[PDB]
Amino acid sequence: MYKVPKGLEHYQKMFQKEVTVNDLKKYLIGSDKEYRITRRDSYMGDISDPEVILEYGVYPAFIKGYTQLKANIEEALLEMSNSGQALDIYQAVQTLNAENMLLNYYESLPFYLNRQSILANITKALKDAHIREAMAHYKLGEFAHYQDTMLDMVERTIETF
Amino acid sequence: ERDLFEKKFKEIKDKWVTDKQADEFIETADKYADKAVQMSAVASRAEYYRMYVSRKYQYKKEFVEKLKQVYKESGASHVTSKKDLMLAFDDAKRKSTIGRQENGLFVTSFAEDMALLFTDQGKLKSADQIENIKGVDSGKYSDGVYQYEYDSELTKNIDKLGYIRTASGDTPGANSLNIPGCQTWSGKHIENSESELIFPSISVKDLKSKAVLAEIDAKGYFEIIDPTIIAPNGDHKKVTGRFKIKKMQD
Repeated sequence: MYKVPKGLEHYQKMFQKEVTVNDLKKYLIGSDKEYRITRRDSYMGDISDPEVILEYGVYPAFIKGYTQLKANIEEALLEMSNSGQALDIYQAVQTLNAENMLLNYYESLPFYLNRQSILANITKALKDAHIREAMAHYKLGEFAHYQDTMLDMVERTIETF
Repeated sequence: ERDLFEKKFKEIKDKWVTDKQADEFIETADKYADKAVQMSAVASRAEYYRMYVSRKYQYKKEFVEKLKQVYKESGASHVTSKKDLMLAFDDAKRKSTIGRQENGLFVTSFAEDMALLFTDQGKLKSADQIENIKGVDSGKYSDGVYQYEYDSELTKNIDKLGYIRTASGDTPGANSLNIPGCQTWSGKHIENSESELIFPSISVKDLKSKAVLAEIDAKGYFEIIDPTIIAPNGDHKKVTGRFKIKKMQD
């Protein structure tokens, strides 16, 4: 079962309030340097790492009472899921992945994202040629260093859902 | 000059780095400068600082070659958490690789982890102590301190292909606390520093995370022999030697 980990105590603070849908977007994406939430050995350092946001950000605040965060991340994921944008969709898919990776390790979580809608949106998005081409060729930042493509990565993760 | 270095660190400082880490980083900066000079990885402390600011880490071939000796003597190590180990097999974006696909895995020499992680009497240190030594968060090895190991021959035949890399500023998995000199930044206690190289990633395709840990709990290790590695150009290739995935014990 999940117990709040030591470390990264400043993250624990950032979510102890009512965070809007729109700010949870900035956070989960991390385009913006000031909403880029990662850990030392995250996979990529130049965009947000959802796992770190849930493990050290959203879940401790949630235990500590701030339950609004759930329905908000749900709306945040909804919008970014239906955005027609590669990184937006990529990182949404990465958030639901985070939950699964955390479930993996901790075996139980404080709450679970109800995702039928997000997952429907992801599914509609991925049957768009423009969107798939966007993803097939998205090479901004650290993505430039992988022959393996964003589309390849997202498709591999969906199979785990 | 150093002033320029202090200005870059604030510019690129990652959200996860605490005021305490940031203070120690700037504070002890010139000891890491001078360690760099003493290893003869750099001519001057100024050169170290320029290199941090510029993000392009170039080294003299003579130095890199002398470093790889200790690596070649007893092989290579990468200390990791159970949690992160699992992530390598189960995180689908990683394509079943220990490391960042074609970008490699950070490592040190095996002799260094052995000497540094162990008591002279031969006992493994506290999780609490090792966490400190590695400059990681308290509790990240609570449920074990695991290790990736490339043995001496695997390393030897890797070097033969020309697949050992140095870390530089645009290297995937590098951050504000990454540092010129083929050396890790291990906080205020500089003598807990160790060498850093980049070895190629091991393919663990089709491998099951749960299997590996069960197999490690049953014996103390799990091994790949003639591992498929991933070269920079990204081709999959088998290389003669041994790669163990240990949980460390006395």
